[PDB]
Amino acid sequence: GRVRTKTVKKAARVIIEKYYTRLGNDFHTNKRVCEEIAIIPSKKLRNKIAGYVTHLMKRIQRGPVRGISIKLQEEERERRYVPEVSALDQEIIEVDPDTKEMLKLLDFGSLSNLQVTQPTVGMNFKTP
Amino acid sequence: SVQVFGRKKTATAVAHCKRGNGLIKVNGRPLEMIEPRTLQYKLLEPVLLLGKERFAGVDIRVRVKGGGHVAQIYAIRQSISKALVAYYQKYVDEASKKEIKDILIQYDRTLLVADPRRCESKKFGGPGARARYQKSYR
Amino acid sequence: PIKLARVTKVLGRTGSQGQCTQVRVEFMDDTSRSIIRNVKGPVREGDVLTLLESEREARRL
Amino acid sequence: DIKLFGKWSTDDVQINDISLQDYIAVKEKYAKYLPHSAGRYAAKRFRKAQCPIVERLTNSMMMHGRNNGKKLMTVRIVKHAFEIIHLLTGENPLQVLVNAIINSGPREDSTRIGRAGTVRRQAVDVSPLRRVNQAIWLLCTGAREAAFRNIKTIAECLADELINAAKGSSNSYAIKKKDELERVAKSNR
Amino acid sequence: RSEKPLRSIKRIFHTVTTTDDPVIRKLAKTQGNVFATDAILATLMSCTRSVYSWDIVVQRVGSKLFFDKRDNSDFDLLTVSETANEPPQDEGNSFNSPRNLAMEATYINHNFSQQCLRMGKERYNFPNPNPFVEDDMDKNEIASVAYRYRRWKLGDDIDLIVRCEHDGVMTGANGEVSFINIKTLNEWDSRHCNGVDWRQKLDSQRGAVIATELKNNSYKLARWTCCALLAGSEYLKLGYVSRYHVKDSSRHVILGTQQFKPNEFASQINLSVENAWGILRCVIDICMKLEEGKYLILKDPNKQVIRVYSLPDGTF
Amino acid sequence: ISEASVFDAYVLPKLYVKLHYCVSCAIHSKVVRNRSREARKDRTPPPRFR
RNA sequence: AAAGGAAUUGACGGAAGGGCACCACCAGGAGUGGAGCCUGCGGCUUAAUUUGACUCAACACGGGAAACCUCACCCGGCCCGG
RNA sequence: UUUGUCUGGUUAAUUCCGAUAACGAACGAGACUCUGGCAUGCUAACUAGUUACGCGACCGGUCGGCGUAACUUCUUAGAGGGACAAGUGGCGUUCAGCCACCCGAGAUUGAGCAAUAACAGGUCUGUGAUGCCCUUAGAUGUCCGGGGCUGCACGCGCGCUACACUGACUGGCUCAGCGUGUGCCUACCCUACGCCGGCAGGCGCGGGUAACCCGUUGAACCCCAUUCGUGAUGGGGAUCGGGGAUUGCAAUUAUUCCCCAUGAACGAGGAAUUCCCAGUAAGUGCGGGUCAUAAGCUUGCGUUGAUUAAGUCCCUGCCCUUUGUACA
Ligand SMILES: [Zn+2]
Repeated sequence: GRVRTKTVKKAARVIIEKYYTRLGNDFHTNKRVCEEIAIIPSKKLRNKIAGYVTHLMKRIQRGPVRGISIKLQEEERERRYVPEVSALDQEIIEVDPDTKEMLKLLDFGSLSNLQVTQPTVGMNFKTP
Repeated sequence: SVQVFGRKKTATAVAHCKRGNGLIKVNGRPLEMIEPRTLQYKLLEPVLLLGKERFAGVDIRVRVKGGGHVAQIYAIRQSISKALVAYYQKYVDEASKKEIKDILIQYDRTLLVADPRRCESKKFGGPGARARYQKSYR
Repeated sequence: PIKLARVTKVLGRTGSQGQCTQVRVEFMDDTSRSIIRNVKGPVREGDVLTLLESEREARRL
Repeated sequence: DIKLFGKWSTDDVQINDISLQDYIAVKEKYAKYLPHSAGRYAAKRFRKAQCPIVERLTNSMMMHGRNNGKKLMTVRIVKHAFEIIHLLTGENPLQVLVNAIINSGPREDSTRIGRAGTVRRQAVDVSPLRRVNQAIWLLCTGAREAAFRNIKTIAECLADELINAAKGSSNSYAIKKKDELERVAKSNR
Repeated sequence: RSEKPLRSIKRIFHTVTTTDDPVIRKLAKTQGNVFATDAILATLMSCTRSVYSWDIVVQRVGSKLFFDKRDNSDFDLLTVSETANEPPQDEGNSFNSPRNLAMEATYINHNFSQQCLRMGKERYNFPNPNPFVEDDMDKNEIASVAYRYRRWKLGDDIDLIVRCEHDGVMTGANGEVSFINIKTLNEWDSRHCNGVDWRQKLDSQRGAVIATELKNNSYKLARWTCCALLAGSEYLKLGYVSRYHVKDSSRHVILGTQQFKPNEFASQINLSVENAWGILRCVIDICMKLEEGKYLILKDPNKQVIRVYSLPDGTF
Repeated sequence: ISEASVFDAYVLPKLYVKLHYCVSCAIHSKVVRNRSREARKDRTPPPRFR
C-alpha cells in the first residue's frame, strides 16, 4: 500500500499555500525546489513531499480543492457571467388566479404584462 | 577496446574486447570448451543470434570468477553481449547499435539487463528465510 | 452439443472458501446470448470457456 | 530461425483450439533454443502463462524431494524424451506436446461445498490457464508414477505419456483422471 | 509498442470474372463441366455465415456450367463487425456506417496485401502468363499474384475446377520456398462491440483477439480459410491493422502479423470440411438438373435462408 | 418442469403460507434480531429492494 | 448496615453482526504421524539417577553436545577461608 | 462520562478520503538507522587489479610465469546522485487510491526499533541484585577421590537417515561466499611445504596478530563416461568382533577416527496435523558457537533453484460495533 501519511500530505499543502509562484507540474523541478523552501530531514520524505506536490498541482489547476485555501481564489482573481437578455425578462408570466386576487388586493394588476392560466381540477396532491 | 562486465549473482564475468580477426576465449578456453553442455546454447546465443559476421572485428577474452556454474554461464552470455554493444557504440555508428539492441533485447532481456535478485538471509526460528520449525502443541 | 463462451466482465469472487469467480459469458458458436456462468481458476476478460452443458445459469454457491 | 534444441522447428505446429491460443506459448516469439530460461516469470498474476510451454514442462518434472532444485537433469530427460518422440513416432514433437496439453485439460470439474466435511459437490467449468497447468500436472503424474517401480526408465515413459495423451488412449493417467474428475462433476448434478 | 506506419500503396487490383478470364475461356474447350473463381466457391461453402446480401450467378451453357459474379456489386467488400451481439447500424454521413467501413475494409485489404512484402526482391515466377493483361506495358504496377487452375473429381459425372490463387512466398526454414496467402484483419474503434484495444490487449492475449473477431467478423474470416484449403496452401498469414485515432479514418497503422496453417485455422474458427463441401454440392446436385437460362443465388438481408433463383431473360 | 408440461404457457401457481412465530424462535430462527437502544424507534420495515 | 432504584466505563456469554492474519483455511509443495537411530521430557529403578519448565507462552529449552572441573547429586576422608 | 476516535470508500496500518459538534494535535504505525539492488561520473591505492609493454618457457595462440609505466572496467569504500505511484490508458461518490504498460538496476528487498497497561507467565540456578526463613565445624561452606545425571516391561516431542534406476558404485571435470586465526587472569592456534605410512597420524623447517601466510579458500550438489538391473539387491549401514592412532591426570558405562567383518525393520506411512508466496520452499555443502577431543543441535553464509495463489471468512484464533446482566 502506497498511501501517503499525515506529514507528507499536510506538509505538502502548507508548502503549497505559500511558495505557489515557484511550484509547477514537473516532479524534478519541485524536488529541487523543496530544499530552498524548507528544512526537511532525509530525502525519502523529500521525494514523497515532491510527489504529493506534483500530484496536487496535477489536481489543483482545474478547480477548487477542499483542503487548499483561497490563495486558489487569489489565482482565480488573477486568472479567472450574465446573458444578453435576462431570464427574468420574460414577456408572459403564467399566474394561477389566487395570485391574481392577491395582486388585485395589493393595488397592482391594472398593469398587464401577465397572463392568468386556467385553474386545476382535482386535489390529489398527497402520496398514498 | 572495451572491457564491460555482466553479472547475475556473485558470479561475475567481464569480457576483454579489442580489435582483431575474430576470437572468443573464456579464461583461455574457447566457447566450445565449457563444461556444461546441456547449457551449450546459452553462451552461443550471441553467436547464433547476431551471426559470426557481427563479431568480425573483435577479439573477446572473457574472465570469470565467483558464483556457481549456471550463474557463471548467465554472466558469460551477458558480458559477451555487453562487450559487442560497447564496442559497437564506441567504434561503429549508433544505428548498428540500435539494430543490435532490438535484436538482442526482444529475444531475452538477461542478455543486456542484469538480474537484481540476490539470496535473502536466514532469520532465526527456522531453517531458511521463511520456513519455520515444527511447533508441537501437546 | 458443446458451446464455447467468451468472458466480458468479472463479477467478484464467490463461494464459501472463496474459490469460484462468476463472469458474464457471451456465446460464439452458433448462438448469441450473454449469461452468467461461474468458473474455477484464474480468469481474465477475453478468456474462452468450453461448456459441456450449455444452458445452465449459476447464481450463488 | 530460432530452433528448439538446435533441431526443432516451431513454425509449423498446429494449435487446434482457440481457448489455449494465448495460453500455450510455443509460437515465434517464444521460440527459444533451450528449455532453461532462469526466468522471473512467476512474480505476477498472468506472467506465468507466457512463459514458454517447454520451460513449464521441464520445471514440472522437478517435483519430488529427491529431485528438488535440479533443472539440468530434467533438461537432459526432456531432450532424450523428445528424441524418443522423433524415433518412435517420427512427427514433430511440438505437435505431440501441444496435442497432449490441448486434449488432456479437463473441461468440467467439481468444487467442494457442504460446509467443510459433508460431501455434496457442485459442477462448474475450468479456466483455460488452469486447464493448461492441470494438464501439465496430470502429464507429469502418470509418467513418474509409471516409472517409479518398473524396469522402464523415465524418458520413454514420459514421451509415451505425451504420446498417449496426444492420441487419447485410456491407459493415460492424464486422460484417465481427466475423464474421472469430469465424470464426477457429471455425477454431482 | 514499437510500431511502424502503414503507407497507402497504389497498384492495379484485378477482380476478374470467370467469363472475363480468357484462359478460363481457353480451358473451356478441352476440359470440364463446372468452372468458377475461388472467391465464389468459397462463398458457396461460407454461405452459412453471411448476414449481409449479395448474389451469385449460375451460367449453364450446354453441359458446361459456370458460376460468374455480378458487375455492379460490392462483393469483394468485406463485412465489418457483422456477427456480434450488436451490429454496426450507423448512417452514411457518419464515418462508421457499414457503407464506408466496408469501403475502408477492402481499401485496407488491398493496402496490406502489398505492404508486408519487399518490392526490392526478384519475384518467384511461374512459367505461364496471366492473360487479361498485355506484357508490353512498362509500368510494372501489378501486385504479386498467382493464379492456379486445378482439377477435382467429384462423382456423378461432375468435374469441379476452381480458379485459385497464391499471394506470396517467403524463404523457408530449411532452404525451401513457402507459399503465403495474405489477408488483413482491422480494428476500427474498440469500445462499442465489447471491443479490445489490440495495442493493449494482444500483448499476452492474442487468443482473446481471435475469439473477438470470430464473434465479430465470422463471415469474413471463414471465407479466407475456405479458399485456403482449395489453394492447398503451405502457410496461412493473417494481418492486423488499426486506425490511428479512433474516429477519423485517414491513417491506419500495422501492429504485427501472425502465421497459421489452414486445418489449424479451420477447426479454430469452427469450419468443418465435411459440411462446407456438402452445401457446395447440393446447389450443384440441383443445378445440373436445371435447363439452360440465367440463374442467381443470394443470401437474404434479413433472414437466415438462401435461394436458387431462375433469372428471367437478359439481366446478367 | 417446463419441458414436461402438456399445456403450452402454463404459469405455475404460488404457495401462500401465513406464518406466526413466537418471540423465542425468531431470534433462534434469525427472522428478527436484536437492535440498538436508539434504533428501536425505527419501525419502518426493512428494505427488500435495492 | 445496608437491601434497593436509574445511569456510565470495563470484564464475561452456550447472543446478533462486520474485519484481519499462511503462528487461518482454499490453490497447492516439501513434509510430519507409521521405520532404525541421536536427543529432551513422562513414568521405573537407584545410594543419587540433582534441577526449573507442562496449551500456544514446557519437551535440540537453562546458549545444558556434562568421562575429572563443570556438579547441585552419593559413598568416605582432609579443611578454616569461625 | 461521552463526541472528537464514525454509516461508508480506501489502506499492509485509527493509513487516508469523505460524512460530520467538532477544530487542531501527541504516542504507536509511518518517518528514521543498518543491509540488498545502480553508476565507464568523482576520490582512488605494491597487504587490490586491469591492460600496453620487456623477457623467459611451450606447438600467432597458452602461461595464477617473472619483473616493470599508464589507468580505476573487474576488488575495496566513502561523499553526493537515484524511485517518487512520478508519465500514460482505464476504473473510481472524479477524492482517497486500485489495476494495466512503457522508460528504467529497481514500480510491496529484508531485518533492528517498538505505545496505554496488565498476567500471581518464567527466572532467588547469571549475579559481591536480593528481603526474610533455613544450615553454619560428627557444615547444605570448602577441597580430594570412586559414583551419578548415559540407567529401561514403557509413552510424548524436536531431529537425522532412508525406503532407490531422476538412482547406487568407480573414475574425470569445474565453481563460491559470511567469516576464524598465537589470548591480563590461563596450559588452550590457523596451518603451508618436504619425508614415512593404506587412514587417523608421526617428524621438521616456515609464514601469519591478517585484504599480506594458510587462500585463486581448487567445497558439496549439479555435469560426463563405466558397471549394476527391480532382488529386501551393489539401496538401508541399525546392532555386533579384533586392531591402530589422537586428546587428556584418566576413555570401562565403547568420547572421536580409520582398517576388516556382520547385513535389522523399512518398498513411500491410516485418523489428526506442521510449515511456506520469488532467489521463496526444497536439494546440497562451507564457516561461528560449545570445544584439552567435537555436532544427528543452534546460528549464519552461499550454490542448484520450482509447482501454486494474486483471493475468502467455511475452519482456528483475535480485535471492533450494537446488545444482556444480580458479575467488578
Ligand atoms: Zn416458536
